[PDB]
Amino acid sequence: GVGISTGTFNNQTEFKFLENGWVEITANSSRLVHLNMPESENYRRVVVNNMDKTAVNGNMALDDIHAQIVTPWSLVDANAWGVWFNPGDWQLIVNTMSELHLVSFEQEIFNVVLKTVSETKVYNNDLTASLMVALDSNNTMPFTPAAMRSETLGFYPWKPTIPTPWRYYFQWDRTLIPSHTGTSGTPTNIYHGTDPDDVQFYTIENSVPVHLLRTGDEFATGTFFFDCKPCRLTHTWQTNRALGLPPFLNSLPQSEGATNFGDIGVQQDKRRGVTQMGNTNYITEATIMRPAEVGYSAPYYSFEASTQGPFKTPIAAGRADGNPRYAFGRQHGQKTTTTGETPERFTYIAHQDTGRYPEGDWIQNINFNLPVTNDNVLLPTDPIGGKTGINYTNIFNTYGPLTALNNVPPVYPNGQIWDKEFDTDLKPRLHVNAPFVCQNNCPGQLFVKVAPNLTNEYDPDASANMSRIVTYSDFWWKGKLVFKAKLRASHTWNPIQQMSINVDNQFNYVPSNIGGMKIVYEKSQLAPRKLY
Amino acid sequence: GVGISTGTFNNQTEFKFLENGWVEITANSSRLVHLNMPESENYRRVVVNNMDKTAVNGNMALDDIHAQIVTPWSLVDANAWGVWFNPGDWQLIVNTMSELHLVSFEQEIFNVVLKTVSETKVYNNDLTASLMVALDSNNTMPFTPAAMRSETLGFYPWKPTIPTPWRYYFQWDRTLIPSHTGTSGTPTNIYHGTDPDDVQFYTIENSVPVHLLRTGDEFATGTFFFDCKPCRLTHTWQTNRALGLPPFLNSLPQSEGATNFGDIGVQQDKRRGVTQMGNTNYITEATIMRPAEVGYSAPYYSFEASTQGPFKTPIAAGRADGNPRYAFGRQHGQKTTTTGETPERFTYIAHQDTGRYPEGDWIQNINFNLPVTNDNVLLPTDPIGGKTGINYTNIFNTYGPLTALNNVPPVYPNGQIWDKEFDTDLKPRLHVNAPFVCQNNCPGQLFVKVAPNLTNEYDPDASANMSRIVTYSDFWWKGKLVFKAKLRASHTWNPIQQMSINVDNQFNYVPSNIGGMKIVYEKSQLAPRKLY
Amino acid sequence: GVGISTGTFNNQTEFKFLENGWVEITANSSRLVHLNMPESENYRRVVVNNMDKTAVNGNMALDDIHAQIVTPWSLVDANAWGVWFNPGDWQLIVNTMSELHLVSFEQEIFNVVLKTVSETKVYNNDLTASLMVALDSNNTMPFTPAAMRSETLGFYPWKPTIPTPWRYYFQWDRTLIPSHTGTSGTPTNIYHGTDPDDVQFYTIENSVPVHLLRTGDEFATGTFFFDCKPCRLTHTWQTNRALGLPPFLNSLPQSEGATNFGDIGVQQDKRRGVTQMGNTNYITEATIMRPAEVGYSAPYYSFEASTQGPFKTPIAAGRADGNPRYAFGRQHGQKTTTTGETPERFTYIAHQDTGRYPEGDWIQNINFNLPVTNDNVLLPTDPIGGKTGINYTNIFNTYGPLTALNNVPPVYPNGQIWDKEFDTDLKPRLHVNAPFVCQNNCPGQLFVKVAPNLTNEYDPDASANMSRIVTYSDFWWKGKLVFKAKLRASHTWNPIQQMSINVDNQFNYVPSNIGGMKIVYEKSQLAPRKLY
Repeated sequence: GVGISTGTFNNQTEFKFLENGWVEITANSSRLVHLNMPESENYRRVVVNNMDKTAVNGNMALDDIHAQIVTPWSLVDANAWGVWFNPGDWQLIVNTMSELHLVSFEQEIFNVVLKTVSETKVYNNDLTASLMVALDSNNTMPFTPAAMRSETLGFYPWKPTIPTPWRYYFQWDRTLIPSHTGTSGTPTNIYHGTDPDDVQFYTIENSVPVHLLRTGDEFATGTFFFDCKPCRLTHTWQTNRALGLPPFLNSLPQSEGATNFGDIGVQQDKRRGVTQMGNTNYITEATIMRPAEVGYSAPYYSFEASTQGPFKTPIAAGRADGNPRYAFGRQHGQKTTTTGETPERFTYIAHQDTGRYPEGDWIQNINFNLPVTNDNVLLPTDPIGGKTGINYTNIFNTYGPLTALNNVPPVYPNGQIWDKEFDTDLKPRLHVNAPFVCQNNCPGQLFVKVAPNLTNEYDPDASANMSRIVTYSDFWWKGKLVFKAKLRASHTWNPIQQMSINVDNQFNYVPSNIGGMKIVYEKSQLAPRKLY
Repeated sequence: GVGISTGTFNNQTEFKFLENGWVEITANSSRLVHLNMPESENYRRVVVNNMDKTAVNGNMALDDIHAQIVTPWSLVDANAWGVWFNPGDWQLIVNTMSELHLVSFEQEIFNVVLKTVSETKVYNNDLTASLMVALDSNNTMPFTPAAMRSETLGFYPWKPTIPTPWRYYFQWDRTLIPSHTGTSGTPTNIYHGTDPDDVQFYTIENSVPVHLLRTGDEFATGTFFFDCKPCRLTHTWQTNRALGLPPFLNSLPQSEGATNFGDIGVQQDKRRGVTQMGNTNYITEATIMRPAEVGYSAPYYSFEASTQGPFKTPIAAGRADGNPRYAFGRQHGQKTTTTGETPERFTYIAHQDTGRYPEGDWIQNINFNLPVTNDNVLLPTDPIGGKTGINYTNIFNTYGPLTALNNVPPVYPNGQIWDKEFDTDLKPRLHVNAPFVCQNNCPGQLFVKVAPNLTNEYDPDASANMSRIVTYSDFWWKGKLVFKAKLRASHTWNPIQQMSINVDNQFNYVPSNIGGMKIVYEKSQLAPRKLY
Repeated sequence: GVGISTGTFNNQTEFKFLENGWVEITANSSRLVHLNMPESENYRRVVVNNMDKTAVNGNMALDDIHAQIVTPWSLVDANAWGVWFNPGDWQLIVNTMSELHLVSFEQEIFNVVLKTVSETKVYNNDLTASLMVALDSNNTMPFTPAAMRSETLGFYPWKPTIPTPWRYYFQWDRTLIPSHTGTSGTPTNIYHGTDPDDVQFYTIENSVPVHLLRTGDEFATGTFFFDCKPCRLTHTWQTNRALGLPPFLNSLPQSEGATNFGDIGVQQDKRRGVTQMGNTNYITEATIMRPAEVGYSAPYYSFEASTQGPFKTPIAAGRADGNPRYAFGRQHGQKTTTTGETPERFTYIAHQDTGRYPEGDWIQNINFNLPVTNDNVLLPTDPIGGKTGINYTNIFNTYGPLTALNNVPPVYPNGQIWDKEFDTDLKPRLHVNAPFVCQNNCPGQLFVKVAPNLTNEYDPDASANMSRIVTYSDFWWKGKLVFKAKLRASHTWNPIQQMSINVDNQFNYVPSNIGGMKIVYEKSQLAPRKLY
C-alpha cells in the first residue's frame, strides 16, 4: 500500500579487492528527483532561427539555427562522473589505479510521491495519480547525452535535482555563406525547411512500453553490461623526439650546473644513422627516422557546412584548440551560494603531450640547403591568401597511417562516462566527448513524466489546451555503476605526480558558512607511461 | 499498510536470576521522539570565535573557539543511565549487586507518523513522506556521546523527547598565550584557520546506508554485543596508611571513651620493620614500606595547550578538584515545573578514598633531620615563582609505576554507560567519562532526518534556499540494554551503607501537585570492598 | 669450483595483492660490500675522556666520556628504510596503504672475492683466503642498530658500501656535577673506572659459530619471522579540544566569509554539560569533561644523571624539542658529489598533533576566580628558581593514566625499521627510534671479518703486533624483507594530503649532470585518522 517504503538510499562507493591487483568499484548513487508537469501534453516542432545575430557580417560562428521536437517527457541522465564519485573517491582512483574498465550499470526509481497544488497554496497528496516511466532498452529513440548541455543529475547527494526536459533534433536544411566585416553585400543566410526523405518523428508512446507507477511501487532496470576497451588513467610524455635511442654523448660534462651541457662529439654530416630525407647527409636530432608520428597537426578553427549549417571540426588533442571548455551551473560544481546567471568555467589542459605547437612548424623545399633562404621556406609568420592573420598551419593536416593518438582523458566532475558508437558503416576511431564508447548497444535512456490529472470540464473536441489539475512529483532515483580497475605499480625510481589537498585548494572541498558547496576539476591522468 | 501498528512500547526491566549468583538485568526503554525538519538541508561549516571574551585578560579558561560541521541530521543517543533505569531499579542494582557487565544493546524505531503544517494552523498527515534513518554500524562517523552536553533522550518514560541536532568538530588552529589581569599588553590571541593536512569532512549520505521508512514499516538494529571488563559497584577505602599489618600494641586501653588511646610500646627509632629510607632509623606509619601507592597527586587546575587551544588536564580521582560537576536540563532531571534557563547542578563526591588532600602534602630534604627546619621543607604554604596563590602541589605529579586506581563510578542519571576506545597506538588506562569502554567496536550511532518535502516552485539552479513543506514527525523508539551482574555477599559483621528513602529525600521520588517530576543523583558505589 | 657464480642480484620491489585488501610487499635489496682487513686483530678496551671540552663550565651536555670494546669484526646492518625502498615505492606505500605489518627478513652473502695488494700497486686474487661470517641467531651479543649513528648499508643499489666496524659499550662509572658560566670553580668531573659487578666482555669467536667462506661458497641467513604489532601510516588530528559533541549553535551565520562567525546562544554560566571542576559553574570548551588526554607535556631539554653520566631524557612526541633531527652522509642521502665533511640534516616535523605548545600552558589556583589576579596564576613567563629563562613548563609533567599516544612514525630513508625490546622486567610502552619493536627475539646481527693471511715471519712470542699480507674482500650482500599492508579507503568527501613530485622538489629525485644523487626525506603518516 501507500505507507510501505519501496527501496533504500545509497551513495557508498565500495572498493572490493580481487586477485592480481584488480578492484571492483561499486559506485552506488542516489538522488531525490523533482519533476513538474510539462508545459503541454503535445509534441511541438519548433524552429530556432537567429538571423538577427548571423545577419551581422562576421558573426557566422554564432549560428544557433536548429529545429527540434519538444517532447512532453523528461530524461533522468546519470552519465557524468560527478554523479558517482565524491572528490576523495576520485583521488583514490586517479592516484592508485592505472587502467579502468566499465562493468555494469543499473537504475531504480522508487518511493514515488505525487502532490497537487491547490488554491495562498495548499499541498495535498495525489494517492491515486501516477508517474509515467519509460526505459528505451532497445535504443529506439535518438541518443542524447545530457552532459554536453550540463543537464545531468546533480553531484551532491543532499541537494534534490531535476530531470532535463527532453528534446531531440528534427531535420532541417540551412545555408550560411561566410562573410567578414566590410563585405558590404548581403550573404546568403536562409532556412530551407526540411528534406521530406529525412523526416523522423519519434514518440515515446509508440516506441517503448510505459509503466504507470502510482506511489507504492518501484521500477527497476535490468543490469546492463558493457564491452568497452579500457580507459587509461596514465598519460604519455614522449613526442617524436623522445622515441628511440638518444645519440652517444662522446663529451660528457666534468662539473655540475645547468651551464655545463653535454656535447655530441661528431659533425652532423658525418654521423651514423638512418633518415628519410634521402638527399640529405645531416642526421640531426630532428631528422633521424622515428618509427611513427605521435599526434597529428589539424586545421584548427575551420568550419565545414553540411546541409544542416556550419560546425567546428573536432580536434583530437590540444597543445588553445583541442582542450574542452566545460561550463556549468550550481547543480554541477559552481558555488551553490553564487548569485547570477553567469556559469563557472574551466579549460581542461590535459597532461598528455600528444598535441602540437603550430608556431614551431615549418615547410621547406626538397633541395634542403640548410641555411634556408626566404623563398625556400614557408613559415607560420607567412600569409596564406593575403590574409595576415591566417597562416598555413590553420589549413595544414598531417593525419596519416603513421599517426598515433591517445583516447581523450576523463574530465571529473562534468565530463561524460560513456557514449554510444555511431551507426555508420565506417566508424570513428575515438569519441572526443567520452572515454568509453559502447560498441553495439548502450544503456537505455530513462524517460519520466507525470500522467495527466484531468479537470472535470475536459472536452477533447475543443481546441484549447486541456485543463490539468496542477501536480508535481518527487521520486528517489538509485543507481549502481560498477568499474573494474587495476592498481598501479611503481616502475620508476622517482615519485609520480599525485592529486593532493594543499593550502591553495583546501576550501574547495568543504562547505562555507551558509552551506556554499563547490566541486572543482581534478585531472584524471597523472602518472607517466612509457610509450616506446 | 497504513493502519497497522508496528511495535509495542515497553519500559519494564526484568531481573532474571541465573545459577551461581548472577542476574541478567534486561533494561527496556521506550520513547516518543519528536523531530522537526532541519533549518537547512546543506552541510554548513561554522567557526565560533569569542575573541571578545578571551581578549580581556584573565579569561583564558573561557575559550570557546572551535569549528564544527553543522549537519542536517539528528542523532538518537541512549548512552546514559537515566534512559534505562528508574530510581527503584537503580536502588535494587546498587544495594544488592557487587559488579556489573554490559551484555548487549539494540534499538528499534517503530510507528512513524509524518505530519505537515499549513497556515490558525491545520495539521494534516502526509502518508507519502518518509523519515530518513541511518545506522553507523561500522563507526565510520565521528563519535559524539550526547551525555557530555546533556542531549540524550529524556529520562521519563511518559514525556516525549527530542533528538540532538548533530554536529562534529572540524579542524582549526589557535594560539592563546595566557595573561593575568594587569598585564602590560595584549597577548597573541589569534585564529590560524585550518591545516589542509587534517581536513576530514564526513557526510551521512556518502558513508552509511539510509532507509526511507514512511509511516508503515520499522527500522531495527541487530543485537550489538559488548565485551567490556566489569564495572565494580563497590568502593575502596584503604589509603597507603591502611595497607598491611598494623603495629603491635603493648599498652591496650583499660577503660572506655575516646580519651583512652592505646600506645605502641617501643621508641620509634627502636621499632622493627621495613622502611624505604636508607639513611633513617625511624620506623613510623608514614615511613614504613607499603606494597604500592593508591592514587596519585596530579597538577590540579592545570590548563594545557595543543594546536587547538587550551584545555584542562583531566584527573582520574578527586578528593573539590577532580570530582565531576553535571549541569542538566528539564528533560534530564531538573524539576520540570521550574521556570528559567538555569540548569540544575550537582557535584558527584564519590565515596572512594583514592584521592589526595593537597594541603597535607610536603617534601623535605634527603638528610631528614627530624624537627625539620624552615630551609629544609617545602610546604603548601610556600610560593612557587613568588606567586602566593600557587604552592608546589599545583605543579606536582607523582604518577608512577606503583600507582593503583579504580575506574570512575557510574553516575546516575546523567553519566555515560559506554565509551569508544581511542584509535591511538597506546591507549589510556581508563576513560574519566564512563565505566565501560568498548575495546574494538561500539554501538552504532543512529541518525534520523525527515526527507525534503519539496514544493512545486523548486529550481536547483536558484541561489536561495529550497522551499519546503513544513513537516515534522513523531517516531517511537524502543531500546533494550542487557546487563549481567553478581549478587553481593555479607562478609563483614557490620552492615553496609545503603540507599534508602527518608524524610529528607522523600518527595524527590514522587510527582508534585501539578505533576512536576525530578530525578536526584544517587551514589553508585555504596558497599565497601577490601583493597588488600 | 672457483668460477661458478653463487647467486643473483635483485633490487626489485614486488607488490603482491592478497584477499581482503591486503598487499604483500616484498622488498629485495642487493649491495656490493667492501671490507678491508682490521687495523689490528686484538680486542681493544678504549676509554674516551673529553675533559678538555666539558671542564669549561656550562659545557655539560657535551659529555662524550665513555668506554667501549673496539672489536676487529664489522657489522652488516640493513635496519633502515632507505636500504629497501626507493622514493617511488615509498610514495606508493604512504599514499595507498593504511597500516603496515612486518613479516620476515632473510640475508645472504654470495660471490665472495678476496684480493691482496703488493707494491705502483698490484692487485692479486687470493684463491685460498677466506671471509669469516658469523650470524648471532640467539642475540648473545648486544644489539647495535647502526641507523642511530647513520652507518647502515648505503641506500643506492648501484654504489658500493662499506660495513661499520663493530664496537659495544663497556661499563664505566662517572660523575659530572653541572655548572653554569661563571660558576665559582671547577666542579666534580671525574672518571671513576669500572664496577667489577657489571663487567661484560664478549667475543664473537666464543659466542657464535663462525663460517669460513673462500670464494665458491655462500652463507644464507634463514627466514626470521617477526610478530610486531602494526605500524599505522595515518595521523591523528584530534587533540582534546576536538573530542566529543561540539556545543550547539543557535546563532548560525547568514552570510559568507571568514569574518562572519557563528555564536553559541547560551551564557557560559547557564550552559548545560559536564566538567571536572566541583566549584566552577562555568562550562566552556576548555573545561568540559573530555574522555581522556591525547598527548602529554614533559620536561623539555631535561638532562638526567645515571651512574654513567648525564643523558637527554627522551620525549614521546613533539610539537622544537621531541622532533628527531638526523645527520647523515653521502651513502645515506646527502648529495653524493658534494665536497666537504659537513653532514646533511633535517628535522622530521611529524604531522601528528599529539604534542604540546608550552607557551600556552597555565596553572591557576583552586578557587578559580575568572579574571585571574597575578598571585593566583602561574604562567610560562614567570621565573622558577629565580631563573628568568627556565619556567615551570620545563619542570612540568602531565603524564597520567589518561594519556593516549601514537607510536613513532617511520622516517624515510634514515630511520630504523625494527628494534629489540628491552630485557627489563617492565618494558616501555614505545621506542622513540623504530616503529616496530621485536617482542621477544629480533633478527640476528651478522658480523663479518677477513681471516688473517699471516706472513712467514709470525711468532706469537714477539712483542710487536703480527704481520699480515695486506688483503681485502668484496662480497655481494642480498636481503629480502616482507611487509603486509592494508590499502586505504576514502571515508571523507575531501581528498587527503598526498606525496607528490612538483617543480620545487623535481630535481631531488633524478641524477645530476656528473652523476650525483640524493634522497630527500619523505613524510610517512599522511592521511588523517579519527580517534573518536
